[PDB]
Amino acid sequence: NPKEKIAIRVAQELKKGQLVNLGIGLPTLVANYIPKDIHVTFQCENGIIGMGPAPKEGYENSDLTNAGASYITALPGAMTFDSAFSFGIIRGGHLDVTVLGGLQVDEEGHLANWMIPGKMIPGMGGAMDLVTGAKKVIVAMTHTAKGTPKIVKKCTLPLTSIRKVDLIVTELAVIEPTDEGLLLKEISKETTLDEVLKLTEAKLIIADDLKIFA
Amino acid sequence: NPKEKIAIRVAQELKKGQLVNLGIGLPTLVANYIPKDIHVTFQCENGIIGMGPAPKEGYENSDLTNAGASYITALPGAMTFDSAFSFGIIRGGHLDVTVLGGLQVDEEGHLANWMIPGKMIPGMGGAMDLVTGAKKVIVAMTHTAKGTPKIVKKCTLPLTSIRKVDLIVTELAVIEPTDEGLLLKEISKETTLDEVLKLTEAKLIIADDLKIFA
Amino acid sequence: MKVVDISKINELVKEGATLMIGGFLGVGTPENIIDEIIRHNISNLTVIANDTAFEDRGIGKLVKNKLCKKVIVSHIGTNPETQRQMIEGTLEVELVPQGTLAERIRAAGVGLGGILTPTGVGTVVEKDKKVIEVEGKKYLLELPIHADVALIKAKKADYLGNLVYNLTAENFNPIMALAAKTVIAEVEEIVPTGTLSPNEIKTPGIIVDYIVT
Amino acid sequence: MKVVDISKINELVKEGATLMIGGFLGVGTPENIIDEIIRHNISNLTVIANDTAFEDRGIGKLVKNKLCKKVIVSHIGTNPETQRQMIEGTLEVELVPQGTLAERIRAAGVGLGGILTPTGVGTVVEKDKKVIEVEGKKYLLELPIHADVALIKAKKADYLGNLVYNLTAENFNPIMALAAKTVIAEVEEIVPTGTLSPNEIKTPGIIVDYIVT
Repeated sequence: NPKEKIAIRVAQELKKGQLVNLGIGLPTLVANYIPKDIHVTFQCENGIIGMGPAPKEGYENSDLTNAGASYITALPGAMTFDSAFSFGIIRGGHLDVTVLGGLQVDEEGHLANWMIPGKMIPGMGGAMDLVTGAKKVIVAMTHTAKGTPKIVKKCTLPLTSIRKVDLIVTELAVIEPTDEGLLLKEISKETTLDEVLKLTEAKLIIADDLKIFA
Repeated sequence: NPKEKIAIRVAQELKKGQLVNLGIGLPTLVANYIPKDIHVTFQCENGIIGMGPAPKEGYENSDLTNAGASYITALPGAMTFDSAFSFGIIRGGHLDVTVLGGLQVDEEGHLANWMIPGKMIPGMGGAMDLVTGAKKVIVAMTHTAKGTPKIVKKCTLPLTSIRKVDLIVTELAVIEPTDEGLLLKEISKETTLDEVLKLTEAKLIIADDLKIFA
Repeated sequence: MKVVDISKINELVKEGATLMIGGFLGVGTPENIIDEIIRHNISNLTVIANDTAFEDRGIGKLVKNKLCKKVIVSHIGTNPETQRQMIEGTLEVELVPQGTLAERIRAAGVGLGGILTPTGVGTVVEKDKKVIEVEGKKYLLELPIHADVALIKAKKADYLGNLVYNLTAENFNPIMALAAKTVIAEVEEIVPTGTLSPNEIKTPGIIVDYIVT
Repeated sequence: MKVVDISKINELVKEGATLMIGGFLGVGTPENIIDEIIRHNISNLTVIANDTAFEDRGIGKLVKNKLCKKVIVSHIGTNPETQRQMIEGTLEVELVPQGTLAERIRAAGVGLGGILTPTGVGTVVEKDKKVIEVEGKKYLLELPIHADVALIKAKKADYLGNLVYNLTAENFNPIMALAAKTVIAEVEEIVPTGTLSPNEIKTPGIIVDYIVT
């Protein structure tokens, strides 16, 4: 339900007509909560604009997957393409939004989300290109790693990019990195401001119109 | 006739299966003289592999031209493509032969063929990429310009490239640039060795197996 | 809605604009958009294109009407009016080797900071370029080319703005589509979504801002 | 002729070869060619690819049989055997950002000496790269990646070897086709010349040396 909380709030950030990229895992849930009046198009780095939901049983195509190799559909008007074209869209400023998972985000807005030394070494894939190139980067991530704060003063894990991400959404808070530091914009209806601050190591600026939502 | 002499001899240099690009002017005549057993495919820089001869009257297509905007046909199995792909074929070493016209070629095998200061200023187009990238560059030109030698010690006209071209074919001579300088391999049945050397400012190395032909 | 009347070009292309215009010697060029620019005297333009076509067609019409302050092209030899204005000094001409032009436009479209090419080394193109040596071979550093608006030509657009091209009319058009801030596509036919397969579309509708017929 | 029996892989893929192999997590990968490499235990390979797929398929089969000395890839997280060999030091892993990998392979295919990318700046990827600033922004210089053989997968070839791809099986295949010295295409179907239109072919037959399957 923390993952559902995050996915619902991220989906409310998306705007009509946007091309959106969802990372595997938590970000992929966002596609299940798009407000009905909101039409977006999804891109997968392995080479499609127009990704649709998983096919009904028997409608799978071996050549049509997401970036985790799971079967997907393609919606009418989709385009498929090679990996150079794909990262031309991503790196070239043609992707409106990427929603990516997170291990840490710091008060510079820097994201670490591809490696934990001595623990998980999956490689970066497209994540460095996505954070560098997307017009908007949204980090969708639980607030802590079994209690340990993930919003920290300075990342200790390897950086994905030096670009400042644009939004952090956790199950407890919505935070916008700014030139002054991290601006807390919203907190969850099921939490309190005191709890958020207890579980955030980074310094947070508080917006005057702090909202409740996610 | 000298242009026919040159085009016939150049055509004899082409090999089965090669991708060939013909520059505008004298090189385009080469397509008229391909030996009947020799099957080559032509590339045009404006974006086709599989160029064919001019269409019969009434069969023209406004979107299908050569690099002079003249109507061409496309042969079965042709591919058309954008200008980046086109110069990937050209610059990337995928073009077996380019046959290009010449203003000068010098003892380093350097070609000048895109500009005469104060006279012809057309721009270089694709010529620099073609000389730089073709696996083999054949220069098809008349031996002199109204009597002035065009095969010179050092080019005085602007270079198209510092790449060493691979073959020069004139109405008088076939010359291969080498590490040692220009190797005269053949002279025309209608000339003499002395006439060839008198109309060449560059030093020539005379092959011990000098041949007659073109 | 992406589709607008062709007469709206005067609202979208400003005097002094930097424009990429598709077409190889007028093949695959947005001729109706060009005619709108002529009709409305939209002048002081900087045009990035393969060439200035011929005096009677395509980009050549813009030069004939003295609407270009500058052209960035690979070839001008088929347009004597371009050559005359260059010599008289009223038109600035920046010659770019055609393969370099393709890659410099592409670099802007795909987010690169530049590319290294062997083309032009040791020629006049090397002037004012950084030279980089890689494995004992010299390359020219060539920088991305940006523009305000791409004026491209395509064969068909579906209802979503996905584009296909036709034969040698493709040339620079899909490259320019990636590289400019705003993209206007002149198309010959609007077709239903699903007429153009995912395997054949060459420019996705998401990057096309406006469409004219 | 271009179509050859699968046993011809043993003549064309040498012990110690540097190979580009198409496929994204095994989608669009030349499975039959890989199986022949396994059958003849061709080892000490350097494999350039997006990933090492999974333990049970595609490039992952090569890793499972310890046929790779080195992989140059963007992702290994779905193959624990790749990670185990990396940690033990018997497999060298060079991690490359996926977009950079595409452009580095493409640079080799299209004759560039390198590209500048903002991706990786200020990360561990910057280690041992030339940094170039252009217009106040920092870029990594990333260098072309070459290979002996490209092992690619395609949906159809015509009699001339022109190739089309299918949906997200395209990924790296057409890029690697341009970049390796020799190109072997594994195809699902051979169709008559004229079945694949000039407007839809993505890899021209002239660059395809051999076809199997």
